[PDB]
Amino acid sequence: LLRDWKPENPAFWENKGKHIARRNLWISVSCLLLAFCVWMLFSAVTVNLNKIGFNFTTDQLFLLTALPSVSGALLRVPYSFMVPIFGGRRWTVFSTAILIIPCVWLGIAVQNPNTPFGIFIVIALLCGFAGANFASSMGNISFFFPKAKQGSALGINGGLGNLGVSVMQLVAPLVIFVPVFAFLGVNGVPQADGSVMSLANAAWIWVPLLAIATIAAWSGMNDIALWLLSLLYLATFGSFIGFSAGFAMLAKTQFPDVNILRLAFFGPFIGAIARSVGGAISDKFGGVRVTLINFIFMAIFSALLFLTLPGTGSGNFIAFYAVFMGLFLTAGLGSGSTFQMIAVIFRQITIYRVKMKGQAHKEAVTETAAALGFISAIGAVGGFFIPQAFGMSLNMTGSPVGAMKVFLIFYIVCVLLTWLVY
Repeated sequence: LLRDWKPENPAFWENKGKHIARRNLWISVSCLLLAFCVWMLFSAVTVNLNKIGFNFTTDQLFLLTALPSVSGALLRVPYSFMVPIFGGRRWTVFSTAILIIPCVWLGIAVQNPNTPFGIFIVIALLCGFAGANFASSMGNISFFFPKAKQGSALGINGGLGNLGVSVMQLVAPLVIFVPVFAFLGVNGVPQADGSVMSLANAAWIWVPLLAIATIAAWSGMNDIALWLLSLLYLATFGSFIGFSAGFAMLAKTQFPDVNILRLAFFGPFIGAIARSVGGAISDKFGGVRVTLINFIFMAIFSALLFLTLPGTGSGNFIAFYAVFMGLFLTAGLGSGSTFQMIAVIFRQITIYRVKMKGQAHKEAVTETAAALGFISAIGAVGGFFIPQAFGMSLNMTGSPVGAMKVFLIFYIVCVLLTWLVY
């Protein structure tokens, strides 16, 4: 617990602040990366479910992937209010450790083929908790920095939490296939290639990780003492997770033959780098300028992607996966850009309007870190919208399309709306 935090006296900073902040940064991402790992597990799990006992409709499966964001976006609200009640140390542990329960429970469900969908829904929701682990970690790493590095720092906390989805999607398809846990009696299905798929392994390698990090949060982590702008973030980040979630599912329903999980990780891994340097690009080379050029690419790829499917064009996958990388890159920058915009928009407002109308560089740095609540809570509604779109289309129709089209009109409408405030 800290008492005398003066981030802003260059000396306090140079000879101290820039040692503790840089430490607490390095723990916050851990407790985040991992949290995103957990949040988006029904990415790869939902795919491989049926290659075991399970036979869930491909509408149920999308839903599974789509369900975390429901509990996640609701929770993203209260989670802002948490650090300020319990602080950076204490909270970052609870909200991290609380995460083992669904993880363990899912390795368990998945090991039991006669286990009904309802249970997965409970689990899916319990995974959405890990999604709210960003309203906090965002509104916490702020008070560790000047307003000078409040930008860069929020960005490195930002774009490495989202590195988490990608890091699991590369890892968790792979550990299914090594008997890491069978010393616990974890069961598996012997595969065609003649190697056991043990799917609990995608849900259990997180456990120890989680624990180590929630123990690191228990050490080196310490404490301290216009609803439209959100609609854009939704557009530019809901696409990141929305496509992170209900994508690999989608590359199954379109190219059932490709071994997707071997390649789906790259999408977010692209889009995570893309969220990041997409604030520095936004500063030292534009800002509002970007978001449009950007949106008018999403729009592009959004439309384009109609071409790469089994029927319309030749069913080309190495086209489908080409384009989705576009869709990540883009959906990536903007989330970092319409986040940074939102931030100084909000810095200005409450620095200016509140202190020039009427300590404002106090009721604003600690207020920006708040208004990040509503924005990201809303901004996570995309990855419910998305996979659930896809699922539903494929249900009542038989294809994407009626999903791909609402997304298309989305970008357009957006590419359009930003012009009106240009």
